[PDB]
Amino acid sequence: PINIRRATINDIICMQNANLHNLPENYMMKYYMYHILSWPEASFVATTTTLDCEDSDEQDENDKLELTLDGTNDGRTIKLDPTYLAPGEKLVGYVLVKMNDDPDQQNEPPNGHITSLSVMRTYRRMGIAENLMRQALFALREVHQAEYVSLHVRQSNRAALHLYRDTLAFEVLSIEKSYYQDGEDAYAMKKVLKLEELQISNFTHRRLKENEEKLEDDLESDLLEDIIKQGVNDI
Amino acid sequence: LKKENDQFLEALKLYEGKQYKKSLKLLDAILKKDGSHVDSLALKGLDLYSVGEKDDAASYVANAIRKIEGASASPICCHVLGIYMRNTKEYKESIKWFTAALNNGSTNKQIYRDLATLQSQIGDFKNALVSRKKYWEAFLGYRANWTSLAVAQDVNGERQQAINTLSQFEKLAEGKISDSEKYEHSECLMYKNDIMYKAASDNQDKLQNVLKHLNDIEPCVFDKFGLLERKATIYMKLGQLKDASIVYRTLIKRNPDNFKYYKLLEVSLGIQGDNKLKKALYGKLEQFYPRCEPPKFIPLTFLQDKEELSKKLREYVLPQLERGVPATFSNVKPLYQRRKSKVSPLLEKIVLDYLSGLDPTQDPIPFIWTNYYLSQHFLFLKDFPKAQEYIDAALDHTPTLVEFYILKARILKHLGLMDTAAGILEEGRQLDLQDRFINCKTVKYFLRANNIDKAVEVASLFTKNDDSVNGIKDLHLVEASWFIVEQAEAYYRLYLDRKKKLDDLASLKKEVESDKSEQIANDIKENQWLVRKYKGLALKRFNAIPKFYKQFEDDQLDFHSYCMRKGTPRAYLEMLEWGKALYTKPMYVRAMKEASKLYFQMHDDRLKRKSDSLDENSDEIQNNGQNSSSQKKKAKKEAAAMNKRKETEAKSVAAYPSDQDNDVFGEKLIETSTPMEDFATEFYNNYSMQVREDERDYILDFEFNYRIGKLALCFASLNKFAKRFGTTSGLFGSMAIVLLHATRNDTPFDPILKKVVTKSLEKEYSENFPLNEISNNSFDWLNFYQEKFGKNDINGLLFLYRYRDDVPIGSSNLKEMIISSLSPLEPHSQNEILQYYL
Repeated sequence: PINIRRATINDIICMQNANLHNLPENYMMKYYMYHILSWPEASFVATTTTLDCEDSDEQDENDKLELTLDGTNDGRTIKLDPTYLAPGEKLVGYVLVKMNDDPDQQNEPPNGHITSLSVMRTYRRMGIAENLMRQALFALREVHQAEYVSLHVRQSNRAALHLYRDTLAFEVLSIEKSYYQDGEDAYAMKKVLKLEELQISNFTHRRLKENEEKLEDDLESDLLEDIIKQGVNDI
Repeated sequence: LKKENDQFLEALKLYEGKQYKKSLKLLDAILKKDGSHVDSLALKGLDLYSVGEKDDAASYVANAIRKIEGASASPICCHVLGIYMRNTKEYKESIKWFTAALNNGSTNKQIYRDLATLQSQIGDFKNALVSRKKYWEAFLGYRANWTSLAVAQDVNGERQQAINTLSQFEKLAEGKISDSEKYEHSECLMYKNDIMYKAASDNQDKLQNVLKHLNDIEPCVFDKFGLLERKATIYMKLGQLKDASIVYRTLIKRNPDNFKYYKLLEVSLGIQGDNKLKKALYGKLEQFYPRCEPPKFIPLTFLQDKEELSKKLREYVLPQLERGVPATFSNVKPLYQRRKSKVSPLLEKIVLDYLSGLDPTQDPIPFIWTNYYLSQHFLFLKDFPKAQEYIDAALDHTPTLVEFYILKARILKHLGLMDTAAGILEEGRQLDLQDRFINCKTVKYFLRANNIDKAVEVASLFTKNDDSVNGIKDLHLVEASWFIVEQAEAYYRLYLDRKKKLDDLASLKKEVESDKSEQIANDIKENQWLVRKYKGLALKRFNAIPKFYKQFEDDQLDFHSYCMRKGTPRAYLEMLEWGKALYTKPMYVRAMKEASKLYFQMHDDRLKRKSDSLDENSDEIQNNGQNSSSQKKKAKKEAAAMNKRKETEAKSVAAYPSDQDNDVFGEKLIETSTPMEDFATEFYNNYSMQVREDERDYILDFEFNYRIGKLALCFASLNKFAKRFGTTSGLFGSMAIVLLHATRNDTPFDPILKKVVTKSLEKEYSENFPLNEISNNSFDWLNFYQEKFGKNDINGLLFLYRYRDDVPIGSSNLKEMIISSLSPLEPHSQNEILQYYL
């Protein structure tokens, strides 16, 4: 599955491996270490999660299961795979975000700068990069008080274009000629960020018909009513 | 001593700025008049090391060190020597020189901060605390000093002292904080909370005070995720369940896509015993987040009814098959690792019933996604013909998907067809040349297909090509690992195939008229030379991943000061944990195991070919001599051609610069003096000093301690393995048999160690293995092993076959048993074991 969390350092090496399977412009270890130790409340990761699911039991029980060698015997180690992070957890993508710190002789306010967003191509088209970008923007707006955001995009990559300009709905600022190593033109996009528009609770539904019922989370609700065992609404 | 000191003081400003040639000229002019100047030599060494030279710089530094008797000179020389040692990966000498400089009389307190970094790399915190205290008492106008003091007092043990220091600092600087210094302050607050966590323990009053402080600082702390996490932890450590549930619901509202928050809420609510409560909770939460995945995946783990489970699986797979996601099988990947004969039949039936109502023209996308899911499910169930049929139907329906080619290559690899898989995957990759993941997969599958040249040619495309014909240098500069690991395995396989090739060639031994194998030998000799050169290059490339990790650990120099200047103590602790856990990676363990295997094989075959056979004069002749046919000119031309070919080959496989490493051919690594000593002082001490408890490879430790004369470590590792992973494993019995055969008086070792190991075995395991059958040559250990642990274990049989020369328990019977026991596995593994492991 997909599990969003904060980009930890104990896996940045593996994160670099994801770069080796994503953007050609790689970076050294110093770059990732600086960007992970300077502003850790911005860069996020998306991994997998494997938990229990009827251990042993009796209904069609079988002690010769896989479970990455964790059921019966077969020792208990980690599988030889650089993409794994834990016995039952592997990273599928991440997003690295930095803040403006270089001097520009113009008194620049604290703004958001999307450094990179790399997700495995085999694990896409199901809400990963969009959620990562939304969480990063929300965290920046809530902690660092980012006035706006500015990033870069390519041209032949239609997926990134549909994700930024169409899905996330970002505004194009300028066009940079020959910015990468291959000499390909890029589009620098900029959008003013706000606080009452980047809430996650306001984006719980993907599409709607015309006038539905958008239910959110108010105060208490799960600890109300009564016991679901012999009540009126008990199945 | 009068004018030389003045010239040194006037030239020091050149090193202080951005000048090197002007300082080197002055140093040369000074040395031309007096060569016994320690300061000039110490400065020239660092100047030559900072421009590119290494040999001359090291020579000048060694000369300056030799020209020093006592510890009474100028502090500038000691400071330069400390800088040089810090730049040459020397921490102890740098600390010693800085301490000797500070003990003489230096009015620069910043030098102390340098020590506060240097010891921070070696873990020496006893003196680091005093250094931090001195550097804090020296300058009282920077928050970095307070942060460093707090970190030093927290890591050591002065928790109350750190709390009091932080409170005093916040009281003295209450209101004098700028805007940009707010966030950092918040971070510091969080760090103080962490300190309060160390003061939490299980006391009620302490937890209440921590909760009150957190609620008071909440309007000031900018970080909300960690704040709410700590609040929920405090609520769980107390007894308030409603407040903890509210905090977890707020966390879910902030980020619903998180399995950890859902599991923590399930633990807090205390409804893990009843299934209906959790079912109703997840059914109510699904209406709040219809676009998420955990709220639809977690409920598939505690369902008992068959109809309800089938309905939930159908409602979970219908949107994924309708929208079409390239991870549907992934969405059921962990479940298949825990369920099988109970869940997979229902899923297969649902998928078949859904496919029976589709159409190849009306709904082509759901059709191809259903075909892909069926192929994945059958590949997971050890099926191959039906999976190939489905993937062929999918390619005939829509041949414009890379995932289909990837699955076909994976199936062909599992069926032992590596070359065909590589060909299909290259053909599919040629369809769109813009993705790097498919390129890496193609390179890996070509490396697994005994095709290295084509793999390198394919990889040399997206890499930066400047001072090299290919992109090997670029792959080494982007800090790679998997590529080197996959290429070294191919080199090892190609080197091992030559053993069987030479065995098959020598089995004939010129039987009757067999002039074909005698008249044709130059090509075979050239092939053997190339294989040996590539095997040496593989060992050379192996000496990179540990070097890369050492470089990563050493690059943390400026971080010790940056984490204190910027104000990230939590990031500093995370970096410390990362540096401590660097030596706990699976790729590192795999590379270390491969290097150990290579070193042991080199030791074995070197000791075998050292004193064996006879007539060295008739064997050390080699070629380069055709009697009366101009042997000198022929040998000269052959050597010239060999050098001309080797130069081009080294330029093609160029990875390391010429001025940084001269051992390009790798002839010095394969013929070292003490391989075990080097492996222990370079690859074993770090893993021995930085390792946990449950995560420890005992097989590698046993193999390393076997051929050194220390059996107590072997016995301790065996006992720990038997206590942790039980005693019902074939590896335990194999190691016990190996140890019992090693403790025999026939093997030349230490009788005292053998006797104490025998006593320990008789005291511990007295009713497990017969310890009185070492004198009977008719007792078969293979029969006893297959009666107790059985022959179904593969690792034990592989270990026994690897260690069969010292343990005489047969050979042909063991090979036949291994062949008979390998049948209930995968064909590719069986083929690999029969080709290389057997």
